[PDB]
Amino acid sequence: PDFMSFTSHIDELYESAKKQSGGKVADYIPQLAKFSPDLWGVSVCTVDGQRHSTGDTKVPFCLQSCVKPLKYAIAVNDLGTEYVHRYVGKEPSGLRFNKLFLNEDDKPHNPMVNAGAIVVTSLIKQGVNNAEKFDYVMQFLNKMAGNEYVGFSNATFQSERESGDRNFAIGYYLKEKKCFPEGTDMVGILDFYFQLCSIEVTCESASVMAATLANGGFCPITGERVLSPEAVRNTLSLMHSCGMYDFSGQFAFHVGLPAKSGVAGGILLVVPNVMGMMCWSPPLDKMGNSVKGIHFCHDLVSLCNFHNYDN
Amino acid sequence: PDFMSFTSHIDELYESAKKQSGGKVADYIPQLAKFSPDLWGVSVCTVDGQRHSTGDTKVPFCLQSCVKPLKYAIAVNDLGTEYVHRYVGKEPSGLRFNKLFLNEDDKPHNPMVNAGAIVVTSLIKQGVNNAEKFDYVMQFLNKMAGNEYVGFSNATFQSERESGDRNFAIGYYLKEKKCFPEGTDMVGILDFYFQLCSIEVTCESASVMAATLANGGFCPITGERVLSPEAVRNTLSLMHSCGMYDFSGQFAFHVGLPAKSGVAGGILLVVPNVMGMMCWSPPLDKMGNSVKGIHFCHDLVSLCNFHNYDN
Amino acid sequence: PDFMSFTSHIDELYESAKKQSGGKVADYIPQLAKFSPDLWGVSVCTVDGQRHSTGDTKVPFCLQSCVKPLKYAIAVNDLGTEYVHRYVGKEPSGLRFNKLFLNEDDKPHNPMVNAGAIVVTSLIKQGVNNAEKFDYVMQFLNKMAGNEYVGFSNATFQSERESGDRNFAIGYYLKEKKCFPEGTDMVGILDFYFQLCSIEVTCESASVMAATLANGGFCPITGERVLSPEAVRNTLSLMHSCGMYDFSGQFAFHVGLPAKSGVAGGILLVVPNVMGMMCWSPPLDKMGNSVKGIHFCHDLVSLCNFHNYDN
Amino acid sequence: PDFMSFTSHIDELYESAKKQSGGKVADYIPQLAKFSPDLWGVSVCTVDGQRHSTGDTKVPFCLQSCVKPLKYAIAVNDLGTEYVHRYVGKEPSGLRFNKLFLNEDDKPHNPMVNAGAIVVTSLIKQGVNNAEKFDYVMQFLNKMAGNEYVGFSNATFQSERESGDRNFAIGYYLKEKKCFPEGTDMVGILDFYFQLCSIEVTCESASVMAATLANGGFCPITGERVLSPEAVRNTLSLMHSCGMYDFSGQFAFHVGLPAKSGVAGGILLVVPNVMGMMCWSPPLDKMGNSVKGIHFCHDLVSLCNFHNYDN
Ligand SMILES: CO[C@H](C(=O)Nc1nnc(N[C@@H]2CCN(c3cccnn3)C2)s1)c1ccccc1
Ligand SMILES: CO[C@H](C(=O)Nc1nnc(N[C@@H]2CCN(c3cccnn3)C2)s1)c1ccccc1
Repeated sequence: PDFMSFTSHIDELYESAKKQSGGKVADYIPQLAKFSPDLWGVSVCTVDGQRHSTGDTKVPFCLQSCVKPLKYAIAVNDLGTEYVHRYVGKEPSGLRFNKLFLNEDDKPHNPMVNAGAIVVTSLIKQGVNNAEKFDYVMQFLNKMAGNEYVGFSNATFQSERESGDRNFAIGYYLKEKKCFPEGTDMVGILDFYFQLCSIEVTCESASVMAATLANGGFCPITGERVLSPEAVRNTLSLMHSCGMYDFSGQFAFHVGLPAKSGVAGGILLVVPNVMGMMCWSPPLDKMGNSVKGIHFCHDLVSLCNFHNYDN
Repeated sequence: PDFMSFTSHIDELYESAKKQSGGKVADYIPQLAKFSPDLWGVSVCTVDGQRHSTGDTKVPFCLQSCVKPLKYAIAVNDLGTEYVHRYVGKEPSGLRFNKLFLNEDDKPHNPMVNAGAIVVTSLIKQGVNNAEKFDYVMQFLNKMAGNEYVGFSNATFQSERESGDRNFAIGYYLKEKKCFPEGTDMVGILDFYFQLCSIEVTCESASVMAATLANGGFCPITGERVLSPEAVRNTLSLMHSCGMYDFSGQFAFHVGLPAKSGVAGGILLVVPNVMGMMCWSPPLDKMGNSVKGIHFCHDLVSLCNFHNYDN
Repeated sequence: PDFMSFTSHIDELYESAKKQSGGKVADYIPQLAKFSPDLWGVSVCTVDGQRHSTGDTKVPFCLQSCVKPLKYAIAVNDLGTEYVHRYVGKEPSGLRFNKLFLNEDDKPHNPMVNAGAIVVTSLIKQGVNNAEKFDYVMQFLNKMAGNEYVGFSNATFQSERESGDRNFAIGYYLKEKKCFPEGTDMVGILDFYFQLCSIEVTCESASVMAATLANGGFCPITGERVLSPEAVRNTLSLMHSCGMYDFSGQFAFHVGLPAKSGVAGGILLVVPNVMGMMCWSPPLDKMGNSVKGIHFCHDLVSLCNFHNYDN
Repeated sequence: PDFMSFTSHIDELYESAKKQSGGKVADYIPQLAKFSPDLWGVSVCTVDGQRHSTGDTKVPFCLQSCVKPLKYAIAVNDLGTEYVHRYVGKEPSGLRFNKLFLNEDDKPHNPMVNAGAIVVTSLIKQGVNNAEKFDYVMQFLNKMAGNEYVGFSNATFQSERESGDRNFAIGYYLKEKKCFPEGTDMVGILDFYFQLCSIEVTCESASVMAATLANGGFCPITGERVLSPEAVRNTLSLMHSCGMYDFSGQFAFHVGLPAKSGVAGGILLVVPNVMGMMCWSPPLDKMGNSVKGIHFCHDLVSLCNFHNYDN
């Protein structure tokens, strides 16, 4: 409504979350361990195109799991809900089944878990080599960001692949259970998966991608239709219930917004018909979510009444 | 917007769902088995007070599990979110842990499962006898329905109590795990629980209760504040993710509205800032939800674009 | 072989286990908490009738779970293997399913877990009242002990019943799943169960009961046939794999003898065609087994080569 | 005792089991599918060296899972109980955890499951290449069989490796959880594993290997010490509780002998201080055990009273 006054509250919330110094920076690969715990950035892009940034918003970092809802949207956009959900489920697994790769029907629980993102990766642009598949997804992310920063980290790619024994275990398990479409080169799909995890954004460019999802699939800084209404609706439902790892249920109850976190410390946040946001702070909590970002999200809903069922 | 034209679409959807004759009427007690499979009613109450009914909308039936979100709302209204959630969790259990009474922290998964509703019943109006507790809840349901039909089935009460061995197993298990507030007479709480399950409504009176939840806790036919905004928001989040038994996840994805089903064939449905509805048809599917009601809900969201993340 | 020299090794092992002061005396009821941690007794009865005792062997204590294999033997003796195993399974549950009352077929895992012992109690001497059922089992235990000390603790009975909420949860759960024979008064079976748990023995009398199982069902101090060969064989197989709570698998691997522990600190031990033993020391470890008794059993197999697969 | 008369009962039991035509020959690789359902052989080797064969006892088939207890014995023989069980557990998993690769302590449940056999394979003769490791195990199996038929199927090896996606998923999962000794080439260990599964025996040569285990680790046809008493005792305990897949618990209760089945239809059976046996019939039941072999084992214990706890 009054954008100038709203940005002052964003700056206040940014400053309050800055004092929250807890957490541990992810250190399983040296490309994540490198990062300073003090980096903290918040970028907002409204559905009308209004922008606002505070902090470290032009420093590139990997999307990691923040790419999961984006490639799911691309798959539904090109293939439809029915085809995509023959290979992947549509609900959270719960704390009891959080270590199992598949559900009762031999399908990955949802697109937001590793097994589900690996199957979704196998459905995109079938029939062409990995170079063409990667270019096709980059072309799509550039439209979602309004041609803003979309890069690639080769160091992260080489490190994820050399140390991803758990993902290779998922790959061979999905192959044994017939989870992939026929004629899938599983090892090549894992390569394409590690490449998508290694795509780099800034808070500024990623907030535009979140504002595309908040604006019914239309990029707000170009006015271009990028995703179908069906792809956007399905991505937002699954971000609301499955996007914050084992904290998804607490986040749906207290925050009630579609969001997705990554191991780099990013939280892609969507406020439907209002704005898109990207919070980034490398230190993660026990659940794997950014400590500063989680604090910021709780304060944002309390102050601005953005929760789905807020009156 | 144009109420007259909207009711014609409700009548069309009612007629389309009427042809769906599948399902089985619940028969574990004779009071549920009695019911005709052909009974089918739909009542709408908007947040402005506009009413519309089609079918068997003045035939009383028991709320059964449809009372779970209502007593949860009363508990949060009187005690607050923090106190209530020391005893009960706030998320779905999943298909893996659908037979366990408690979660990792020795708490019932959420207020929408039997163990959770039993603990919530133990928190309401503590310190008084069951007659006063029952009157207090009836007084609250009468305000939610705008003084419309709220009755009681003694036959259902006596039958639920004489055959509820599973609920008695939950009661003793919660007592062993220290799930109740100190000085709780567990057997007396089970009695109060069977009584609340036996409360009778019509489609007409129950649609007013659903419209109270759709209107920020204000009854639309009286203008009286019945529930606090905090109680309404929490009830709607848990109805969205836990309200349709093992179908909750499919319903959140395809329908995306807060709803709650019961073994009598009722589906209490909320469309925030628009209306409240009660669908009722005794035959249930394998998941325990009304066959006609589930069909009606899917058609309603497709036609009127009421899904949470619909643009 | 040379009994005099063998008793000197028993006295040495007794003295070595005496130095092992770890553990905690069970304190859930005051009748168990009363007990001194320093009480330690070992009694041996060979299949030929040779006796030897060291320590506190004439102090009465409750059998508790040590009665589970004894009532199972009585059930198989009177009804046969086929009838008994229509109601109860015949294998360990494992660490994953150690909190579930039933297995995949809606049956208790084995007679050595609480749910299984409750179902076995429901099969003994059906058609008569609890006073006659109790007398019938006492008559049987007196034959197993060669008319040596078999008493009853009323204080333990009243305390087990007043605080056994977990057993009442099992009782109502088994009733819901149709686990009992038709026309079973479940509450009366729980009463009979608490009574059997409260039967008192000494190390001396209990070693005779273990020597009856070691001697093919013939009491070694009377020569009387008490149990059928089929009842003895089935009891010994289930004591070998299910008798030491969550330590059953480690005990089968390192000790390899049929044994059964109880919360009073007793370990009923059988060495087939050699002898029966009862070790008793109130302090229990994290698994619920007597610390001194477990130490003694490990030393006994190492020294005398009694393990099933020892050459 | 009277060998001539005993062989007549073996011939009678062979003839009775021959009429049991149920089951399905394993068909996941063409090398198993090839096999006739009518092949049925029984070979006996006593601890004194007495031999007897009936049926198809000189037709070679792969050991498959029948090699699991043999390589476990070799590992304990060379490294001891303590070192081996730092990497692998010592008990059955149960029906609830029959699809999980690891137990509560991030270790494979026991050496008789695929994950456990893969870890055991990683412990044998470390520091040398796969050709030397394979020769070392062949040298050991030749001593166990008294220099009787021990071959190799290259076709089975190439087929197991090309289609073993589940074993590759186990391999990468064990690598992620740090289950192998440091500096393990996991892919090379999987190769060595597929090679050991492809070793070929006849009923005659395999009954000598089972008689080595029945004779305290001394080969009965040569008198040579092959395995240590500790290796034999540990192998027999784990064959008794974990050797017949999901039927292990029913087999321990009804048969009570150490045994191990394989997908080729073989059942390696040990009667301690009496004899070793190998039953072979390609058609398997739902549990994966040979239909004729299971029938034969039940008849053998009933007739000759060989059950561990038989008087
Ligand atoms: C399907 O048949 C059984 C099955 O469901 N048996 C059950 N036995 N007891 C049950 N419920 C208890 C009541 C309280 N329960 C807990 C425990 C811990 C925490 N909260 N609650 C346990 S369910 C099964 C399926 C699959 C795998 C193994 C077993
Ligand atoms: C906590 O330590 C273990 C534990 O988690 N062990 C695991 N072993 N293997 C695992 N993952 C496999 C990969 C594919 N898996 C399936 C199976 C079936 C369906 N989908 N996926 C199985 S997890 C444990 C905890 C609690 C109780 C028992 C065991």
